[PDB]
Amino acid sequence: NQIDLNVTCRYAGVFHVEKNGRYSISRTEAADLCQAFNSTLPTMDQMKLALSKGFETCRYGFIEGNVVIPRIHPNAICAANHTGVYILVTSNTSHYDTYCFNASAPPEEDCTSVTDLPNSFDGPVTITIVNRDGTRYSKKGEYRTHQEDI
Ligand SMILES: NCCCN1CCc2ccccc2C1
Repeated sequence: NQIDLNVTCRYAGVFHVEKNGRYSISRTEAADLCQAFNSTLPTMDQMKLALSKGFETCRYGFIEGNVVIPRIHPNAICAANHTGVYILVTSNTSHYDTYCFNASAPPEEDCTSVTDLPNSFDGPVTITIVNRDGTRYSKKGEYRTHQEDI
């Protein structure tokens, strides 16, 4: 009963979260996950500012209203060489990664580690925050509030 949450640097408060290293988060679970980080799904404007500060990924994730990939450098296999906040238009499927926005983060690039899930609630899941440098913080808890997600 274990969940790995892979987290990135924050850029103007925005970061990327991947559950168990594969696209596996519903829109409802994404909201709950950011909430556990005392964060919200970013708005498009928040994501655009994060991009301008140096945020890019190669993964689809939820923001408020859309599923996107922020791109700085054109790469053929990441949003098909697009740059900017690339918006997913056509897909059959409902599960992706998520982005989250923490208003308390630093204004620009913050590539320090994440060492807590400050707003998770009581629960039986071993939840592990995994940073890109491999540093880990684990706690027993839960964040999912929708039955269909568990
Ligand atoms: N599915 C591709 C995953 C790529 N990510 C990139 C971001 C990241 C952050 C923390 C731990 C692992 C990882 C691996």
